[PDB]
Amino acid sequence: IKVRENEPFDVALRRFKRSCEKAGVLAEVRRREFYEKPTTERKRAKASAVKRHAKKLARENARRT
Amino acid sequence: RKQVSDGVAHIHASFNNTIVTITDRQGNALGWATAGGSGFRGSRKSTPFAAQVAAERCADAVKEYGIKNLEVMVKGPGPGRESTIRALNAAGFRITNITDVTPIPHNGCRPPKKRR
Amino acid sequence: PRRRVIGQRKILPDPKFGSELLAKFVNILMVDGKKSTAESIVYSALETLAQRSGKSELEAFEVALENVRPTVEVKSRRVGGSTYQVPVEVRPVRRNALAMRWIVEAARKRGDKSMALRLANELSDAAENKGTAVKKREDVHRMAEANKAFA
RNA sequence: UUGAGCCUUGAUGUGUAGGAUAGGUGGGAGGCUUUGAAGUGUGGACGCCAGUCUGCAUGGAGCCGACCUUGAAAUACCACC
RNA sequence: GCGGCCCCCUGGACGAAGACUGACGCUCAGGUGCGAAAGCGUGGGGAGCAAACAGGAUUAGAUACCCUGGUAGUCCACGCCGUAAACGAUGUCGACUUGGAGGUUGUGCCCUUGAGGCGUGGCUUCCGGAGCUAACGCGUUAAGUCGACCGCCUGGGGAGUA
RNA sequence: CGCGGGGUGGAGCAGCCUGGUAGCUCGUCGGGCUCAUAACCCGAAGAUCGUCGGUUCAAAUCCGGCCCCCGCAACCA
RNA sequence: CGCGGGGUGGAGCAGCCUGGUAGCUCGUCGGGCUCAUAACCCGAAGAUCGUCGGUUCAAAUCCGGCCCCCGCAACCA
RNA sequence: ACUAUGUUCACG
Ligand SMILES: [Mg+2]
Ligand SMILES: [Mg+2]
Ligand SMILES: [Mg+2]
Ligand SMILES: [Mg+2]
Ligand SMILES: [Mg+2]
Ligand SMILES: [Mg+2]
Ligand SMILES: [Mg+2]
Ligand SMILES: [Mg+2]
Ligand SMILES: [Mg+2]
Ligand SMILES: [Mg+2]
Ligand SMILES: [Mg+2]
Ligand SMILES: [Mg+2]
Ligand SMILES: [Mg+2]
Ligand SMILES: [Mg+2]
Ligand SMILES: [Mg+2]
Ligand SMILES: [Mg+2]
Ligand SMILES: [Mg+2]
Ligand SMILES: [Mg+2]
Ligand SMILES: [Mg+2]
Ligand SMILES: [Mg+2]
Ligand SMILES: [Mg+2]
Ligand SMILES: [Mg+2]
Ligand SMILES: [Mg+2]
Ligand SMILES: [Mg+2]
Ligand SMILES: [Mg+2]
Ligand SMILES: [Mg+2]
Ligand SMILES: [Mg+2]
Ligand SMILES: [Mg+2]
Ligand SMILES: [Mg+2]
Ligand SMILES: [Mg+2]
Ligand SMILES: [Mg+2]
Ligand SMILES: [Mg+2]
Ligand SMILES: [Mg+2]
Ligand SMILES: [Mg+2]
Ligand SMILES: [Mg+2]
Ligand SMILES: [Mg+2]
Ligand SMILES: [Mg+2]
Ligand SMILES: [Mg+2]
Ligand SMILES: [Mg+2]
Ligand SMILES: [Mg+2]
Ligand SMILES: [Mg+2]
Ligand SMILES: [Mg+2]
Ligand SMILES: [Mg+2]
Ligand SMILES: [Mg+2]
Ligand SMILES: [Mg+2]
Ligand SMILES: [Mg+2]
Ligand SMILES: [Mg+2]
Ligand SMILES: [Mg+2]
Ligand SMILES: [Mg+2]
Ligand SMILES: [Mg+2]
Ligand SMILES: [Mg+2]
Ligand SMILES: [Mg+2]
Ligand SMILES: [Mg+2]
Ligand SMILES: [Mg+2]
Ligand SMILES: [Mg+2]
Ligand SMILES: [Mg+2]
Ligand SMILES: [Mg+2]
Ligand SMILES: [Mg+2]
Ligand SMILES: [Mg+2]
Ligand SMILES: [Mg+2]
Ligand SMILES: [Mg+2]
Ligand SMILES: [Mg+2]
Ligand SMILES: [Mg+2]
Ligand SMILES: [Mg+2]
Ligand SMILES: [Mg+2]
Ligand SMILES: [Mg+2]
Ligand SMILES: [Mg+2]
Ligand SMILES: [Mg+2]
Ligand SMILES: [Mg+2]
Ligand SMILES: [Mg+2]
Ligand SMILES: [Mg+2]
Ligand SMILES: [Mg+2]
Ligand SMILES: [Mg+2]
Ligand SMILES: [Mg+2]
Ligand SMILES: [Mg+2]
Ligand SMILES: [Mg+2]
Ligand SMILES: [Mg+2]
Ligand SMILES: [Mg+2]
Ligand SMILES: [Mg+2]
Repeated sequence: IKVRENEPFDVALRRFKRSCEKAGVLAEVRRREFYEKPTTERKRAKASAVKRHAKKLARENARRT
Repeated sequence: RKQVSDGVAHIHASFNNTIVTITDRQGNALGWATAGGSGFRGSRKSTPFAAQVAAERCADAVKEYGIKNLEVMVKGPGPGRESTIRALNAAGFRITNITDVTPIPHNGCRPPKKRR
Repeated sequence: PRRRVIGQRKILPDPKFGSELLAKFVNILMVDGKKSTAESIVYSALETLAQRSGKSELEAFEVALENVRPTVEVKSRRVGGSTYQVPVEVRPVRRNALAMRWIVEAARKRGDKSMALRLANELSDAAENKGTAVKKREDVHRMAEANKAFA
């Protein structure tokens, strides 16, 4: 997070923040995530992942492209 | 009168506002400006430009103190901050460093109820 | 047109002042397809303008049209859900054409006597920016300048 | 401590005429200058940013009052506010 | 149902190769025990959140949704409650019947000869064969093929009510 | 019977105790929008003010009778 | 009873003690906006100082009254 | 952002 960028540079470049926290503090601990709903919305994000990964193996179809 | 060399610019960038407040080394507040105080009321108050103008309005009204360089301590998420820091250069300061003070509770208080 | 990118038709030069800028101005002024009546008025207006201003006709019409020209105009898009004021940089073809409308639209009102008199007086006021057409550009800027928060 | 009253002293005070970031009024025409000057290097006090004010010195002993613009004349000396 | 880190006492699980006991087992009507959340009693505690409640918007109305407040509750000690879409909507135990890709925790054999490999056990996620199924689907963790015992079902409303 | 207060378009209220030209929120009526109805937008009409009377230049508004309506009193023995 | 302050477009405010330039927020109509409504934003329509009097180069401004103006402590016929 | 309703039996 503590980003100096030497001296001649300035132009923000603080992906250190954006690829670390932000989403964790904000869109998660902003409003009430009802204990059960994570167990639901994770397991569907998790089921959607292997759905794509299993399909990616069988994605090599005829195509003709 | 005083004439401080360096300072710190705390930016409380919420969803609805962006409060810019310039302080000294020991956190002694020297002057401030907001998106709502700049004009920009309602929908306009939550934009990157209405943050920029607030930091420009905070850049002046701290000239009696005569700050050459300052650090940045952004807070909250908001539309501002990735825009407000641009304004502090364009106004006339040197950014020594950029940091966060974004309050991350290690699962502490129950957050408010989810809305629909 | 939804995906039909086709250009526009070519126009023609006006015999006595063979160019293009004022050829379009005749067309925007014209009512009921009467280009004979309209083109006589524009010559009558620009001759009376050149007498008073002490310039030619093209440069007299230019130092007038630029003073009523919009730099930015206001649209409003709903991207996400809500409706808010989005200013945009006007295109160079429409830029001077949108000005020519505001001169003529102002000259419909302001009932002096003749049309040739009214356009001459409107373009005369445009040269010293104190007419109705400059006020319509002035208001258009005030929207873009005030509603600059929205990109 | 930081207020208010109060004397010494020192500035301060740009409708417009306009060489003047001049409040009203006045003793009345030489002050001052070698009781080491005009112009300025530089920085301070002030600043409605028009242009005041001045530490010290390379410099070296001049600068200038009625005149012309004002409802008013010059902090050149000096009295009272 | 159970997530900061540390000690105190403590139940089980799995593996390794033995030694021992010698059918001591499997189910279980009545019965007992545990049993989320919300409740209930008594004594604390109370930041945040928040039923009820109040005000402001919304609306034709708004006892709602949105906004600002905000008490029981939510937390702890000791009892009571005994229910949930308490759900793999799939009773418990055992045997048997092609596979593949992972994860996770074991344990043995060679070179640890370099984040190796090669085997044999538990638990587990996904896709599929035969077979089954009304179909959807299930598919060695069966809803396949059989056995033991239990619970339950018999049109919808009335009613899981009197 | 006694003393306050009322009676105003179709509804509920102002304007009434200081006499000069009657509003508000609904509904009714006309036109829009909609496939149509509601909602919504846009115009419009609609009360001589309980009645019989007096005062006045003129009374919904002042004063008197009568006709209803509503409250309070109707007590000591 | 007083001594005091206070007095502006329709209205709330300052500005009024150191005379030369009456601002500022809601009521105001036209825009831009959008398939539209709300908002939001831009500019327009109104007081020469409640009002009358002295002086002085210039007076809401300095000074006296009023209508009056509210505050007060005092007023025990 | 909010945004209600569509009388009865029939025709297939
Ligand atoms: Mg769960
Ligand atoms: Mg909230
Ligand atoms: Mg843990
Ligand atoms: Mg703990
Ligand atoms: Mg143990
Ligand atoms: Mg064990
Ligand atoms: Mg044995
Ligand atoms: Mg034996
Ligand atoms: Mg034996
Ligand atoms: Mg039984
Ligand atoms: Mg039983
Ligand atoms: Mg129990
Ligand atoms: Mg509980
Ligand atoms: Mg309790
Ligand atoms: Mg009780
Ligand atoms: Mg008890
Ligand atoms: Mg207690
Ligand atoms: Mg309690
Ligand atoms: Mg308590
Ligand atoms: Mg509490
Ligand atoms: Mg307590
Ligand atoms: Mg709360
Ligand atoms: Mg709430
Ligand atoms: Mg309650
Ligand atoms: Mg309520
Ligand atoms: Mg509705
Ligand atoms: Mg209503
Ligand atoms: Mg309401
Ligand atoms: Mg309610
Ligand atoms: Mg409510
Ligand atoms: Mg209770
Ligand atoms: Mg505990
Ligand atoms: Mg407890
Ligand atoms: Mg029990
Ligand atoms: Mg049950
Ligand atoms: Mg469960
Ligand atoms: Mg589950
Ligand atoms: Mg399971
Ligand atoms: Mg069940
Ligand atoms: Mg079971
Ligand atoms: Mg069992
Ligand atoms: Mg059992
Ligand atoms: Mg089995
Ligand atoms: Mg196998
Ligand atoms: Mg396998
Ligand atoms: Mg494996
Ligand atoms: Mg496996
Ligand atoms: Mg291997
Ligand atoms: Mg195994
Ligand atoms: Mg599985
Ligand atoms: Mg199965
Ligand atoms: Mg499955
Ligand atoms: Mg399968
Ligand atoms: Mg197997
Ligand atoms: Mg197999
Ligand atoms: Mg398996
Ligand atoms: Mg096997
Ligand atoms: Mg097995
Ligand atoms: Mg099995
Ligand atoms: Mg297995
Ligand atoms: Mg079976
Ligand atoms: Mg079956
Ligand atoms: Mg049975
Ligand atoms: Mg039975
Ligand atoms: Mg039955
Ligand atoms: Mg039963
Ligand atoms: Mg029940
Ligand atoms: Mg029962
Ligand atoms: Mg009525
Ligand atoms: Mg009237
Ligand atoms: Mg109506
Ligand atoms: Mg009418
Ligand atoms: Mg009639
Ligand atoms: Mg009379
Ligand atoms: Mg009379
Ligand atoms: Mg009348
Ligand atoms: Mg009247
Ligand atoms: Mg008395
Ligand atoms: Mg209905």
